[PDB]
Amino acid sequence: AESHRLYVKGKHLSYQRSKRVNNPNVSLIKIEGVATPQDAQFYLGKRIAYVYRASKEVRGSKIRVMWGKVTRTHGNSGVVRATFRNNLPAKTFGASVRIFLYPSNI
Amino acid sequence: ASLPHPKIVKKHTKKFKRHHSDRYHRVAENWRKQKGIDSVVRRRFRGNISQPKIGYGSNKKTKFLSPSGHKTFLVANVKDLETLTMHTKTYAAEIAHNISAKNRVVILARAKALGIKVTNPKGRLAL
Amino acid sequence: SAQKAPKWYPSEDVAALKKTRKAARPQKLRASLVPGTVLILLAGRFRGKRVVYLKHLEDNTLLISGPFKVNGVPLRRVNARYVIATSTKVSVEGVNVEKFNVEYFAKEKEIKAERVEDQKVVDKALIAEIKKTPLLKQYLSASFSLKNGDKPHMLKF
Amino acid sequence: VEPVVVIDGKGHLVGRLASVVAKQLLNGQKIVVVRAEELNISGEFFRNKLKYHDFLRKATAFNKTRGPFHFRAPSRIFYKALRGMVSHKTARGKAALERLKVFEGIPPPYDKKKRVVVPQALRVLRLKPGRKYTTLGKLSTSVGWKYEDVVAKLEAKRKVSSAEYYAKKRAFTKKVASANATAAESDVAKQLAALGY
RNA sequence: GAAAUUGUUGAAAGGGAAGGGCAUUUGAUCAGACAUGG
RNA sequence: GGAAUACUGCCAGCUGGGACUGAGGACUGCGACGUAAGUCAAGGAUGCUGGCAUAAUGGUUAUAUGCCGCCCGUCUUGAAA
RNA sequence: GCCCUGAAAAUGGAUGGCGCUCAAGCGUGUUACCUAUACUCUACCGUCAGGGUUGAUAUGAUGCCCUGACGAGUAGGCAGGCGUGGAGGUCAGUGACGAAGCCUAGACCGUAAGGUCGGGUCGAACGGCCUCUAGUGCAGAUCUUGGUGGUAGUAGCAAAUA
RNA sequence: UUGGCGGAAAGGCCUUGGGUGCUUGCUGGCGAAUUGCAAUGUCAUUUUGCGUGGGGAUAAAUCAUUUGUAUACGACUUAGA
Ligand SMILES: [Mg+2]
Ligand SMILES: [Mg+2]
Ligand SMILES: [Mg+2]
Ligand SMILES: [Mg+2]
Ligand SMILES: [Mg+2]
Ligand SMILES: [Mg+2]
Ligand SMILES: [Mg+2]
Ligand SMILES: [Mg+2]
Ligand SMILES: [Mg+2]
Ligand SMILES: [Mg+2]
Ligand SMILES: [Mg+2]
Ligand SMILES: [Mg+2]
Ligand SMILES: [Mg+2]
Ligand SMILES: [Mg+2]
Ligand SMILES: [Mg+2]
Ligand SMILES: [Mg+2]
Ligand SMILES: [Mg+2]
Ligand SMILES: [Mg+2]
Ligand SMILES: [Mg+2]
Ligand SMILES: [Mg+2]
Ligand SMILES: [Mg+2]
Ligand SMILES: [Mg+2]
Ligand SMILES: [Mg+2]
Ligand SMILES: [Mg+2]
Ligand SMILES: [Mg+2]
Ligand SMILES: [Mg+2]
Ligand SMILES: [Mg+2]
Ligand SMILES: [Mg+2]
Ligand SMILES: [Mg+2]
Ligand SMILES: [Mg+2]
Ligand SMILES: [Mg+2]
Ligand SMILES: [Mg+2]
Ligand SMILES: [Mg+2]
Ligand SMILES: [Mg+2]
Ligand SMILES: [Mg+2]
Ligand SMILES: [Mg+2]
Ligand SMILES: [Mg+2]
Ligand SMILES: [Mg+2]
Repeated sequence: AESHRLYVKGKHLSYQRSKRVNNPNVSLIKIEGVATPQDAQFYLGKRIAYVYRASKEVRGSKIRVMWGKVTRTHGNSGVVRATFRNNLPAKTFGASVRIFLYPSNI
Repeated sequence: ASLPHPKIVKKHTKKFKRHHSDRYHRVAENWRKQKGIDSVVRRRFRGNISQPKIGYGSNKKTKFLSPSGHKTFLVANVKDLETLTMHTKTYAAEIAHNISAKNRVVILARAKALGIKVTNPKGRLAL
Repeated sequence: SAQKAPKWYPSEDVAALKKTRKAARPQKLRASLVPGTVLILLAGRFRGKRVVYLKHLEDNTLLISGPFKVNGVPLRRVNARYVIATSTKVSVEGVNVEKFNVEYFAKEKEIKAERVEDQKVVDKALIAEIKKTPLLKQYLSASFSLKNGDKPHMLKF
Repeated sequence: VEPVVVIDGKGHLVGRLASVVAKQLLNGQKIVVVRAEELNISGEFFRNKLKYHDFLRKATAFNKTRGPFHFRAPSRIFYKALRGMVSHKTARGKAALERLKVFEGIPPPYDKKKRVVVPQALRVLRLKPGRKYTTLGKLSTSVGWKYEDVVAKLEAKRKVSSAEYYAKKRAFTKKVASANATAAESDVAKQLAALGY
């Protein structure tokens, strides 16, 4: 067990946006391994996490999480949309993100 | 200590600060509607201060309610206070700023007695 | 006065709620949750643990057993929605299981001797059935983790 | 999927390769491009020599110092095509561009690490046969680059080394095959076979 | 004993202005809650 | 000669996944299923379980990040000029 | 048809830029996908319209309640309100145990004009509600008076012998 | 630890000899719960200050003064135990 991971690796690409206006309220996620919308249907509803470090300890922890779920497909190539409880920081475009296998219907 | 009242929604919580009150000291922050002929604000170009309109008007059912649950009622003495007897789940008391330190112990007392809430105890409060 | 007293005041009589119409119908599980089915847990304390499904219970949960002597997981509650239902199955014919219900797990530390003894009872039968098939016993002790190049939306399990 | 992706930019088309790389960065994939001088550009050499000369003739009139900067090396030519496709004037832009390295020849840390190609930017794949094209390193000394021979020299030297490396490796994998054989046809073998392995 | 304007102390930001809008990270700050057998 | 299938359309045919919402607050209405007593998805959400205490969460503020935002006043067909 | 010639202007530059050559070019066709303050469904504010209802029955009848539709705006019209000096009336209103005033990236209320409160500072007066009244609200007028900046420790302080 | 090779930014690569832990190549004996049905979970590497125990090393630049190959002032160039 070098591997401990129960999630698929994601990147945070963008807020939903037109050429010149963005919607912070939706994030565009790129799920690793997913080429097409047909695939990306698998992950809809499944919970995402962005995990970051801080300085101030909270729950005895310097690590934090922003939670949300994959909600609908995006475009033709497996990009998918997502909302989080709060809204990702935009510094995080191109940051890693985590997509879990629950809620499951397998 | 208060009624039902639905989830108090606020719709638009920031102030509405007069245009260019951040530009010149002589321009107070207090709202004032732009009139000038070219004004980008009055004409509403994308990316400027939003202006007050009736659309932000709060829910008739949670309007005037402080986060607690009660409309606040200004109370300047005991008799003033005692209006609120029957209506204790509906209102709370705010003791008028100019009430003497010694009188505020009394109104705090009678309130206590009556189950009436006070929004600003800890008045001219010793210790 | 400091302010002219209100002319109204609403009624401080908290009203009753309308006769709601939401019956509570039973939850049919998905056709892949057959009791005795090996399950992958996906969350919580025993995430990644491979585990054998025993019984649907009345708070929608699933009775899980491990078995304890194979991978350390006890007779436990688990929600269907945090579980991958694998396509392997063990016979569950020799297993009692009818004593376990909600109230069994009820919050009424130390561990009851009942829990511990029940464990052994249920486990030894499952372990008995597991051993009839090679490498199943090991498979249960190994944890599940996705590897570089695993795409869940493709994998059979 | 990898921490760093190293691209042997040989036989690739400048702007297409540029394009994929600019996206790969903006999404946070570290990239190093190498052998930038064996980069291709569509259209015969003269045209691109001419095209470059246009680029050259552009300079701030009152102070050529602040003018557009005409970088002549292949790496830098290639880095131009890339920057053009990134919003480099923003923090997000800079951050992206900081995930990028471009080299002429393949310098020491990378010389012993695997490089990849980008098929949708491979000249041989994209360009129609017969259609004329341009070599970057040759475009560069044409318009001033000083190190075309120094790189070729260090490259021939790397190529000797890398091929004896490969000769030896190929000789080792031979061995493992002739080690394997014994078990290639074993009972476990057959069992794995039953599973696609 | 206001404002403009100024010294000091403390906090922060600053690759050719500053300032503003929607959104969130991070820090500071502030809350609304209360009554249940010992 | 007898079929299949495509294309198109219909079903008050059966079903899986995902998303947003839950306004109202006794009862009165139109139904549905029942041999019946009754039951219901029928004039707007309930049920079960869990989390939170110098805290979960929310407000303000500063800063950073993505996108966006020319100087108002004025006369003018036309003003950032 | 496409391509070439015909095709000459002044800072260095513009298919928006990069760059693109079986296109990322030109003609045509097939699908999928992105996205406005628009369209569809729902919550809330308001405006307008239609209706119910003080029948003996506690607290607004200019009210409560049910239903539908609608919402751009200069010049301009009307309406509902916020704030100021002074007046009649009334809370037997607040106050030297601290009025008013001032300060405060402290709190609450209102869509807003504004209101309210804590802490600080202060020192003799001052509110609310119904009404009355106007010398009643400022960013501008090369506006008035006063006060203050950047400019700037800068220009400069060099004729008449020392 | 024995040999070698690597100067494009080599700061890395192969190789010799044992030593030591692990070994899921195989066969056994134990452990795990109650963190209660998800929240909350492996700690990565930067700097920077302090602490110890060991090895180590024991200078200069500026002001001022001076030169005039220099100079509006700074700067430049000399010189001084
Ligand atoms: Mg989008
Ligand atoms: Mg105009
Ligand atoms: Mg085990
Ligand atoms: Mg090319
Ligand atoms: Mg831009
Ligand atoms: Mg004085
Ligand atoms: Mg409700
Ligand atoms: Mg709190
Ligand atoms: Mg700010
Ligand atoms: Mg702009
Ligand atoms: Mg700008
Ligand atoms: Mg004119
Ligand atoms: Mg104008
Ligand atoms: Mg000409
Ligand atoms: Mg020109
Ligand atoms: Mg044309
Ligand atoms: Mg075309
Ligand atoms: Mg076409
Ligand atoms: Mg809208
Ligand atoms: Mg209008
Ligand atoms: Mg008035
Ligand atoms: Mg008045
Ligand atoms: Mg007057
Ligand atoms: Mg009266
Ligand atoms: Mg006072
Ligand atoms: Mg006096
Ligand atoms: Mg009046
Ligand atoms: Mg006067
Ligand atoms: Mg006047
Ligand atoms: Mg003025
Ligand atoms: Mg002015
Ligand atoms: Mg004006
Ligand atoms: Mg002086
Ligand atoms: Mg001077
Ligand atoms: Mg003079
Ligand atoms: Mg390097
Ligand atoms: Mg979770
Ligand atoms: Mg000289």
